[PDB]
Amino acid sequence: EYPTVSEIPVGEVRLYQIADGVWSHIATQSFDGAVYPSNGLIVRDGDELLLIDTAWGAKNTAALLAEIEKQIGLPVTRAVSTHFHDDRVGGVDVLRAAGVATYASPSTRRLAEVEGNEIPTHSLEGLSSSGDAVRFGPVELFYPGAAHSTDNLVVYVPSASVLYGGCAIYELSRTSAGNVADADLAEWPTSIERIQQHYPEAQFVIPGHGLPGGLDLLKHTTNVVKAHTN
Ligand SMILES: O=c1cc(CP(=O)(O)O)c2c(F)cc(F)cc2o1
Ligand SMILES: [Zn+2]
Ligand SMILES: [Zn+2]
Ligand SMILES: [Zn+2]
Repeated sequence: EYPTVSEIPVGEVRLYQIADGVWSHIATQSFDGAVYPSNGLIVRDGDELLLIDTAWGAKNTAALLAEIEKQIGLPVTRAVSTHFHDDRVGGVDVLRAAGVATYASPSTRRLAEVEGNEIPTHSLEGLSSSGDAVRFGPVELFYPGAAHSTDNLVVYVPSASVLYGGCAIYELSRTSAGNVADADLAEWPTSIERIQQHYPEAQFVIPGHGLPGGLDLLKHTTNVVKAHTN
């Protein structure tokens, strides 16, 4: 019942209710003749919504906003990008044009600027050191340390026991690392262990791409990263 690539054309977005007041958004993007799905998160905050990550591009992100307005009907007042790559910040300009306040760590903002990517407007404080956590509306933001990228953040929704790992956490069906050009392979398993230590009660774990599961997605990602290292 989780949407797959065969069921979403590039340009369209699906929403999937994970728990009360928590959704993932699913879009697709083409790259080198392959089509990949990509996840982000939506968290209700009273009568408004917190968005986690763009839908990987301007067109997808415009469709994401339209699908949120149609299905949920609450305003997206803030958005957090969890690292500087295009599947997390691609579409920030669309969000900003729609009146969404876009946020990222100062680390992410700097890496986005170096990359020539779109740059979230606001800077998130309190996330500079591995193990740092801050409350942000209905979620906790956690910097586990370098993994998929040096700046990657994860997001926890305490009310729903939902852990969003972003691209630092792989789905079970992904058995090879793939693209790790900006990764810290040496630190990635240590950063995953910080996530496991901080969120042992998580019931749902959402990877950056593909199917949700439980906490065994953390050990899975460590296994894949260590195999790639060797
Ligand atoms: O599932 C993915 C998703 C992405 C984006 P990211 O690496 O930031 O998650 C991706 C990519 F951009 C290039 C590639 F060659 C493979 C990829 O595989
Ligand atoms: Zn990335
Ligand atoms: Zn990704
Ligand atoms: Zn595995």
